[PDB]
Amino acid sequence: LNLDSIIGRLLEVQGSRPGKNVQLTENEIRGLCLKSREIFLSQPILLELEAPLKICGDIHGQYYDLLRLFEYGGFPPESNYLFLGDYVDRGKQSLETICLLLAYKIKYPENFFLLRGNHECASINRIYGFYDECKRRYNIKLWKTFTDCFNCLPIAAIVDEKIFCCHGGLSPDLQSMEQIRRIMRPTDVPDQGLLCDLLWSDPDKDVQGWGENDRGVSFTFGAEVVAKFLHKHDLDLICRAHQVVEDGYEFFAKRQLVTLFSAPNYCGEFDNAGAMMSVDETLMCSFQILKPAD
Amino acid sequence: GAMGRKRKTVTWPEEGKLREYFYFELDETERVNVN
Ligand SMILES: [Cl-]
Ligand SMILES: [Mn+2]
Ligand SMILES: [Mn+2]
Repeated sequence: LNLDSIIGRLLEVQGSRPGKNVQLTENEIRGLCLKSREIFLSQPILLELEAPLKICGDIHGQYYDLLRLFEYGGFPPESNYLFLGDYVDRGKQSLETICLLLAYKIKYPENFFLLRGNHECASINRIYGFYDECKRRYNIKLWKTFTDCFNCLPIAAIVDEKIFCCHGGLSPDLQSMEQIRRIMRPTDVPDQGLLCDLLWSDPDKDVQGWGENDRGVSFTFGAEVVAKFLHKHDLDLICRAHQVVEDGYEFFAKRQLVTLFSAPNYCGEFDNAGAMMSVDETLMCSFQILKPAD
Repeated sequence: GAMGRKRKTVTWPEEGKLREYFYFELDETERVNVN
């Protein structure tokens, strides 16, 4: 599989105005899916990672923003990356987005990591754009191929035993990290349970303990839940994504949780900045924020 | 007695170095919601 050629073609369109598509061949993409799938399974479902690295929230097919992020953060392998999920749906270029991410996973498997978000699920991306994009630009068979790949993505990450990372947030069923490790891949995302929550839950300032979620799926959780969780597991910080926030990042429960969202001007419907979080060797954390020049 | 393991701690920089900004030219047709 010619990974360098795939990557070269994907990066080739940087600086284009208007933004072009990159149309890989069907077999190139199937290759990306199949080879990345093997790597996902050969690595733990709960990743254990070391700083320094850069952490990104939702992309949702905003491919040129992804290139912007890499341009400023440093293209692999110049920097290590952990993405929190939601690569596809809503945006114009889900295909270029997921392909570049899978390509980097295969090229730098020890320095580049992808978590599963709730949109890396067939029941979800059938509805929110990715299915249509595949059907329009390739075929439905390719969509199913991605699905098999997504079903093997890891679910959570812990950076140097101190930063717990996942797409959505906490679960009332989460008592031990071992429960996460025990989850078998490939798997779909169920309508309920630990896996659901990790991909779907939200922090909420006005709830005490666990509340119902307006998404109609999973739960909300409050500041005390966060405190007890960090204390119980000897962690300092929860890093999650999943909700668009105005500054690209947002603190919760003092600075015990942060929400990251990396797609600026999200799907043309929001005036949010996009942010990534840089974690240095010592776990000093800071934000690199993408916003309009105006 | 037996020495303790090295531990890292999450910290944040002084308040002027927490955020660094980079800019893009906003094209209003670049981002859409396909749904
Ligand atoms: Cl609470
Ligand atoms: Mn999302
Ligand atoms: Mn999400």
